[PDB]
Amino acid sequence: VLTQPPSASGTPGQRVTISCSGSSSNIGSNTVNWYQQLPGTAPKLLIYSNNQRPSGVPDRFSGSKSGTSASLAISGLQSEDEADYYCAAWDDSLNWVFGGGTKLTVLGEVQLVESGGGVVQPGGSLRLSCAASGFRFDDHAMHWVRQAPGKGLEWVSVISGDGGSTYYADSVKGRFSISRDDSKNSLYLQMNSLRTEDTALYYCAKDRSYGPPDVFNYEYGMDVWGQGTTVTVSS
Amino acid sequence: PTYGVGHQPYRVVVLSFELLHAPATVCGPKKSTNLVKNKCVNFNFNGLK
Amino acid sequence: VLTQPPSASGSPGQSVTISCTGTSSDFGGYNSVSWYQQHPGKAPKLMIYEVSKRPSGVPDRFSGSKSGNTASLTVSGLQAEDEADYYCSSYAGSNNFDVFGTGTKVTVLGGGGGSEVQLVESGGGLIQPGGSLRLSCAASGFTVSSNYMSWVRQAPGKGLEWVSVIYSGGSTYYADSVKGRFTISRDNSENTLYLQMNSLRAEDTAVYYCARGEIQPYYYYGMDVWGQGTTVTVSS
Amino acid sequence: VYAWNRKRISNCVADYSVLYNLAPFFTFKCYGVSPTKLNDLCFTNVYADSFVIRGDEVRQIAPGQTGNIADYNYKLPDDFTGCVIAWNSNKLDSKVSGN
Amino acid sequence: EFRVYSSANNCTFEYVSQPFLMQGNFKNLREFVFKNIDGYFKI
Repeated sequence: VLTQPPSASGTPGQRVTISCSGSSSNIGSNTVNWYQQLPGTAPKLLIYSNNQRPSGVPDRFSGSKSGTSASLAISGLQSEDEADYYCAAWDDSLNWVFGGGTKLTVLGEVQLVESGGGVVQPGGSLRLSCAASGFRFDDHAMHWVRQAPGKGLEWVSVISGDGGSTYYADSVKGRFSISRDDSKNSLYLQMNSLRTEDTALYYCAKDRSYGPPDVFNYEYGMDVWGQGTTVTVSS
Repeated sequence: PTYGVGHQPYRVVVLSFELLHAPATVCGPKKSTNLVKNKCVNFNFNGLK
Repeated sequence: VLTQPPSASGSPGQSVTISCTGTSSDFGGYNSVSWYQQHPGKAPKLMIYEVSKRPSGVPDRFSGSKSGNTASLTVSGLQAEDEADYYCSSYAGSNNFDVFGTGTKVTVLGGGGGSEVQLVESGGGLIQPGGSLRLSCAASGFTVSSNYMSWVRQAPGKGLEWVSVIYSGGSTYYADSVKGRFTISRDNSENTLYLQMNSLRAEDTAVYYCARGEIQPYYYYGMDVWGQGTTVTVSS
Repeated sequence: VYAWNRKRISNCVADYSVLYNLAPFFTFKCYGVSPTKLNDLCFTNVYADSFVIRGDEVRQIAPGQTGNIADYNYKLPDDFTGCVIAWNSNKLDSKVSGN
Repeated sequence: EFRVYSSANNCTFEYVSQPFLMQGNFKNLREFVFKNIDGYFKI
């Protein structure tokens, strides 16, 4: 569980400070990850490991981990910085807890596309596919980060680049089966025991680490996202 | 060099701690403070609270 | 899961050059791809363990160089009468079973280990479904308590797969097929080393093979000696 | 891993916050306490033990676990209150000349 | 010189202090009080 302002505010010209509070079991023993998502488009990585920034992210963002909470700072925000900010942390209980979202609104190359959605009969479901184009699938881990329309994001499952031990969430455990194949870049996620509470996008998120994000508590992050399909079971 | 991650040279260093019947030496950063003028304030000089 | 050709019979001994694709990597760490010649009846025999330096055996099968992402075992010019199955090993990642491949019919014609150390089994004729049956591979030669041995099962039609790996004295790892229902227990350190069934789930009908050496992390070990298996013949 | 250092470091102000910016580490899991609270705990002497293993073996280094390196070269009992700091060094420790 | 000792081991403590701890009828009298306190040696 992570506490984050649901919808903050701010004025142009000056700077704001978005915070994310968490216990010492998840933040105190790991690193917080800040993700930025523009309304309408796919999310993207903003700050990883609380010290470094991706090549696409400019120096307009900064993060600190003073204590057991994370603090964001945007020196000189503008209209382009009007997006949703999410906090993510890997807890020591084999889980990946995400934030709620910060409505920081102010009124003045490898493709990772996946598919396999569509409305199906309740109770059962189909397989979730994913693909890429020459991105060294063996040396990268994959995550399933779904996002309900209008709601926040949450982590479903994670497979390491080695293809051995994989992890599931607290609600999708048992009735989900994630695996890969020796063929080209792909990822097969079979779902079972559909309870109709699965209206989301199921982002096939690409990572940069090799093993599961439980042993590497300082390099784990998340690479560029991919355009996901809109699966709406609706019972 | 022309390999992938997972079978690369990874340097792992552990820092084992111990507390025997001996005075401790490596405590950590001694966070000090500034110097204020004459005023009724709290002092914790070398543990003297 | 590996990629192997279903069969190979055209141009016998001239352009066969079977291999095993589906790696898409650099064979993990130690590039040691072994080739096993499973023959009906007696136990299989090792043919080659590395890309070169073939062991003491037939000298007309060598040059197993790793081209692209697959080890192309040059088999041309060997012979024109053989009925066996060639299996390759790869995917040397940590704690990853099922390193064998699918059944590749390399019969060039189709129609047309004994006294080394020891070879003994239990002879499980008409095994009752469940219970606890013990199978041993007592070896009067090499030590059965110091070397790294393994247990591999195979069923009619399906290929081999790693079923049990046991280290010197501090590892009792089990395969993913049993997922816990199998418990390895070592016998006396100077007599033999046996196994335990522990309430099989009607899937242990395959025949067993107690190998004195590991399969994926295979070492020279002087010589590769196998032993004949026995049919479980479950009656579930 | 068969000849690993046992550096007995003492008589200094152990500032673990500086270690977060020395080298690009890839693992900072500390089993004992939190790094924020570690800077306020006194100790007599710290035993630094370094070695080199593969990536897939980094998970084998735990306070009690089996493995090819976990119980054959360096084992940690169920009392290790330190950290398992590790990082990749594939920039100067890998040349094509025979390793 | 090294004629004092003849072997070595895992020395658990070593101090690197730089300053050394040391006329017709004007001699020099120097005294050093030592104790066995568990905390410090009290030199």
